[PDB]
Amino acid sequence: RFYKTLRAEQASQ
Amino acid sequence: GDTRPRFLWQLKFECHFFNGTERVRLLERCIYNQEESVRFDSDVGEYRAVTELGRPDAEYWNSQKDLLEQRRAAVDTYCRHNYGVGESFTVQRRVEPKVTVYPSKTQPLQHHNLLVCSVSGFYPGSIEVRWFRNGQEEKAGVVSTGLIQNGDWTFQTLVMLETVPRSGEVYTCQVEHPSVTSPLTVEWRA
Amino acid sequence: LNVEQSPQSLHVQEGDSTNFTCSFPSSNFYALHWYRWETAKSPEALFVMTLNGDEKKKGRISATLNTKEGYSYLYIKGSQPEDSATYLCAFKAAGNKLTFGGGTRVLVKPNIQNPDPAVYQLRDSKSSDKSVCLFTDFDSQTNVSQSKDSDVYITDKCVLDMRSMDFKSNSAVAWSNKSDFACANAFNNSIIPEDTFFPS
Amino acid sequence: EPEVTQTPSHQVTQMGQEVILRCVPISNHLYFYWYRQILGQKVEFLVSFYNNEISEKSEIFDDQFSVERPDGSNFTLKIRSTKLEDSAMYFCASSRLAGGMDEQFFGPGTRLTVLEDLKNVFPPEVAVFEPSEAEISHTQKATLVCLATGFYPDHVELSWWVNGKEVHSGVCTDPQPLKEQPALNDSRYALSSRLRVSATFWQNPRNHFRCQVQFYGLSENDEWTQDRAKPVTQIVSAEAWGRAD
Amino acid sequence: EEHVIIQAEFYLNPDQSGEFMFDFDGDEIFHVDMAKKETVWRLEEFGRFASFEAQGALANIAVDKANLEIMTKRSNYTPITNVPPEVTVLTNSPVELREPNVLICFIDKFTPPVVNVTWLRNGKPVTTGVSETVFLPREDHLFRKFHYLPFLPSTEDVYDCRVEHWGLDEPLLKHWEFD
Ligand SMILES: *[C@@H]1O[C@H](CO)[C@@H](O)[C@H](O)[C@H]1NC(C)=O
Repeated sequence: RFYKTLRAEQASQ
Repeated sequence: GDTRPRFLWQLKFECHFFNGTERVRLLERCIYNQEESVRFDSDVGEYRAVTELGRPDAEYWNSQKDLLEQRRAAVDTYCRHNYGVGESFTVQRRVEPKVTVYPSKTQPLQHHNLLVCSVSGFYPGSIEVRWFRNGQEEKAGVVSTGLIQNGDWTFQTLVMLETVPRSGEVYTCQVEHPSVTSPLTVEWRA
Repeated sequence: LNVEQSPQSLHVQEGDSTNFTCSFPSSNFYALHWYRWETAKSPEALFVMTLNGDEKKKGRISATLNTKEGYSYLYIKGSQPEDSATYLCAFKAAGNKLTFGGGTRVLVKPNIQNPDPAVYQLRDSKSSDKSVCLFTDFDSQTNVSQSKDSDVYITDKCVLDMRSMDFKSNSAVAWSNKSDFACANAFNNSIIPEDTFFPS
Repeated sequence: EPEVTQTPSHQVTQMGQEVILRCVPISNHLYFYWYRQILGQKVEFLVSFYNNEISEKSEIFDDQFSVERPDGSNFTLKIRSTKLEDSAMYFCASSRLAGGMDEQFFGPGTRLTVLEDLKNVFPPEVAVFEPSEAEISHTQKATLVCLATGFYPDHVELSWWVNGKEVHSGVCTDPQPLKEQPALNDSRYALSSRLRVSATFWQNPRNHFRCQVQFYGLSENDEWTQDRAKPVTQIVSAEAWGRAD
Repeated sequence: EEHVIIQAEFYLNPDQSGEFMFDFDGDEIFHVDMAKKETVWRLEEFGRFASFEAQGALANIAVDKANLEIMTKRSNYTPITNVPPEVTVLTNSPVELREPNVLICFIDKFTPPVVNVTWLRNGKPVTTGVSETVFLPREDHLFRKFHYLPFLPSTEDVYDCRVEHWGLDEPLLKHWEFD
């Protein structure tokens, strides 16, 4: 079983 | 040293578990130069600005319905999943402590002496340390250093008892930990 | 790392329901994508499945997901000829890269109301001596087989939709360099219906 | 309505040469991709790109390929020295979010054909076949048949033009062309198309019918030493007017 | 009954340093070596019972790098206020002569996550057996770090732990000796 990464999102430009 | 100025960005995904996977709360945290700017709280349901700096980010991230529905379901797809992956070696981790009783300084009988009980290399941190004089518990004159996290999935604590030892006295340290079914006992004779 | 789809090609009658499987890894699941890829067009995303057991609907197309077993089922309720496309599935892990399957090439056979099979002769716009044979208006049940000889060329059945007057026609083209080739013996290699009309 | 665009539709290159495949990914997208599909093979990943850097790449990549982001519009894939095996449909994709949880928008594709020698390249010979008089009376409809023959490789875009405007209704072209010599490996192809109109429409002599075929061949910079005409990227057509009889 | 799992990430400029790690109740489950592009399990046992795709972390760091540039400009280039550490030196278990033990150096309550740590046996730097944790998270958004030194206790030998941080003018030196 794999540990999952909560994917980061880019900030407002 | 290095006079150059620094700029720090910290990201944190907190998975709060209450009675296992019964109640779960996700906390997506954005931190710039130790100050938290914006956060996602699963209880809230959308991105919310902590400080003024995080205001354009809470606005933009709430506009993206995909990311928002993705994040709401994350309590199951990410939190509850990662719990199950580790459970056997993380939640259910049991490491038996090494208990040792020794006096602070070799002192003669009828004179003031401090006894030390050292509980070391145990997991989890929940531990119950009790002192006994001659079968009955001694609640008074007890001093604890507190729980120390070693950083290698082990803990340590030192519990002390202020004593005036006498001939017949046989002091004993009782340690209650989930790794053992019956309490651990190490005795010291005066 | 490995995604499989079965079958590679699938033929289904107009109005009939159709389903196709997609097998992907049972671990490290992030997302499962479904793409509709029409001939000469760009593959367009139908579904991006992220939650296990969650069913998604996009018109007559439904999709189910089983992350634990590593399978996904796409369903086309009462399939229309416009659905004739290659349906690809892709598995997304922690990254952004997609691992594609073989893809199920769906061909929706049209319902031919009132079939009138016939073989017609076409004259070239520039030359009178140059001609072409056309087997048309036959129902979806009739198949067009290839030519035995290397000098005679026969194309496969092609569906044309006259959007205006609401009409669908099946057609096949045949031509040969050698003049000892005629319409009556052009499509004879295929199982031609008894009602097939021949002029003069 | 925004789309990932790719130019050209098809491309011919001699073995050993350097090929630059151009793509215009959606303006506001954070991730750009390159995928390829060899005939009778799966769509394989090549490279993913985010914030002027390669995110993920293939084992085959780096040794054989490179990517460049020059302007704030174009994104390009470069094939160092073209191999016979590099002949595939090249897809350029792009996704909006940096978290990858979103769909990937695919380009139309660029069919690259790598040949040992460009001497086998041939443009098509377009011809329009007028409908049968037997069809006009029997069905009360008229089928026009176009024919593009003797072309190599399968770099053909057929289109029907009625009264100077492109038509799609009652139009059907073969998805796959047939080989003129099925025994040969470098055999020339033949493709047929159909255009069905009302009998009264074909009978009007004012109505114009033209079959346009766009071929993707050689360029003016490519060396041509043969006696025959240069098989350059050209449009070959055939026309026919309405016949009243 | 109450447990917390934290996916803690950071990116720091102009140092161009980034770290990704998972934390179960204060203890590091694993981290990602950015240079090697590999998952590094805190206890080798974890690697036998679980797996992790390093790319997920690499993708997140790329975003953190971009997000940092955006926030740096947004704050009108406001730098981080230096917070000096609280160094504490202790042992794995009670000290006993000629019995192998481990000296623990606990660098705590600091920011930014940049520190120069040196173990010193009798004034001379020591490297044999030395191990260390990554920059561990704190509820106040500061950092925790652990430095380890396996050793054999002797009355003659004396140990120290020199810790350099921009928050403090002179390096913190925490001594240790047998009594
Ligand atoms: C660590 O040491 C290097 C080399 O002496 C120095 O450039 C840097 O400023 C030091 N960093 C800290 C945090 O003291």
